[PDB]
Amino acid sequence: KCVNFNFNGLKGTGVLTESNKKFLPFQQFGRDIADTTDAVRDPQTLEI
Amino acid sequence: QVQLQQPGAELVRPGASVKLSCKASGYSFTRFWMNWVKQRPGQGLEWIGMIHPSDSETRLNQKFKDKATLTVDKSSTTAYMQLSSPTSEDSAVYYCARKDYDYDAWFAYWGQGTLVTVSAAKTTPPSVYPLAPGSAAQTNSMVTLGCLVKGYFPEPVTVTWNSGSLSSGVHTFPAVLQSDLYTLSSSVTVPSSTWPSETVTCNVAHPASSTKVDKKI
Amino acid sequence: QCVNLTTRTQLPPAYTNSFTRGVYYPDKVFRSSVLHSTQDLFLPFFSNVTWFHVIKRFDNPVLPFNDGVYFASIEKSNIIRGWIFGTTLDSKTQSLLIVNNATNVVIKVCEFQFCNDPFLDVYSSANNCTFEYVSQPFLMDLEGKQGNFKNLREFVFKNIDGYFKIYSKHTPIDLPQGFSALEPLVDLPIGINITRFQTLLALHRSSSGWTAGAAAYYVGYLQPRTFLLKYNENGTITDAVDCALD
Repeated sequence: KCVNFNFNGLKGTGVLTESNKKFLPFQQFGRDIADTTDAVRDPQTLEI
Repeated sequence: QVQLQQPGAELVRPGASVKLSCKASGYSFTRFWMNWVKQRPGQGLEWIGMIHPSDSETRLNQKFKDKATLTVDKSSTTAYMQLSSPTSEDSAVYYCARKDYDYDAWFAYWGQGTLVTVSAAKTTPPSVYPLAPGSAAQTNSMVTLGCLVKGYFPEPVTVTWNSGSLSSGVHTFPAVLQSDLYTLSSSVTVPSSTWPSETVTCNVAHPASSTKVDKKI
Repeated sequence: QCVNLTTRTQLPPAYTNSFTRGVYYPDKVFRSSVLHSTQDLFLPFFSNVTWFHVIKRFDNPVLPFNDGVYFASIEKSNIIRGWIFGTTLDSKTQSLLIVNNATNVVIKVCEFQFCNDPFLDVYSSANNCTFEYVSQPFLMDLEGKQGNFKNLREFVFKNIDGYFKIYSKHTPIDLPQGFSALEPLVDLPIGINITRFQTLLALHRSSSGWTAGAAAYYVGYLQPRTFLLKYNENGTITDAVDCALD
């Protein structure tokens, strides 16, 4: 669903989808080719 | 304690429309999504649809397009499901479930269940007759008694033993459809000290017609 | 403890090149199939690091710490059990110390009184402790072995704005070439300046008659140079390009 995001102080607008890519366990978030946030880790438990 | 509430049974003819109620309490109504689960016996579970209640936006199955219509009520915190022209294969057991979203979507809570029987028949009050052996060969130390419940519609019917006094040693049997009517029997085994002391009666409560029949054995 | 070994002799500061090595993950942000330019203090490519070998030949120099160093240590019997960081090497100022008792890694910042050449079989007394750290449990062996070297360990110890960051990657393989990247491990907000460092060596015997095995380690220096990194779909850096070298 398109909703407002606030993730650990970082904001955004979009949808939440599954992640098929292997990521670092220490990764807070990541960026796309446009250098904006395409992927985020949950702060409470480690989930992407 | 969040608990979803549904009515027990609904009766509808084919070609008409039926409406169901799922009542949510203990949690805010616009913070979750509502899922509808169809259970036909022997086939397994089937998935009807999923609706965001705040935006009133629906996600439906491809086979189930135009059969179901999902609407919500934000004031009463109650989700609805409206079916359009059900068939004989559409008689099933309907559930509603709250989906708590953290990573994977599980099914956290469930409703009480609703059995919808689709047919053109009319609601018949039950005819309850007692079943007694009438004699004894004195080969057993316990007494077996029974009741006979026939001529009713729709199923299920509530059959209790002495208004729910005996919770042990009872058997509940399924109904058999014959000529738009249902027939089920039940049995009990009581010891020989109880049977002259207490009188076993047939207490049958029909929830559809609101008729309670008390017949003593 | 205070009495040093009598078997230590003087060895030369030979030199060994570092081909592509010294490249780590500059951030934790995942990027896919792009070219990114990062300005941070790195190792210059095709430079020289000073060749150190401990085998009755012992080498423990004292080298200054300006901005950052890279430690590439090629071991078998795991001789280096720790490191001593600090400035004036006495109890007047604050120092940083890594203590590995082989159950875990204990890193504390206290007032550290030092020996002139402290050995392992590191301090007389300690107080005024501003920092304590307890790592994950593991198990290692102090048994001395001599022969070929089957693994490679590379350490990144840097000071950026008071923060002390540790980057490490372990891979199996006197310095074979190649290219790899170093995953993050732990970041320590210390905030204490460090002007010098020295190498701790764990010993064994069948500090007087204690001896050691055979291992080598390398010490690099860091300069402000910009690299271009290659990112695949999995986020592993396969290439590094130094701009002003060629």
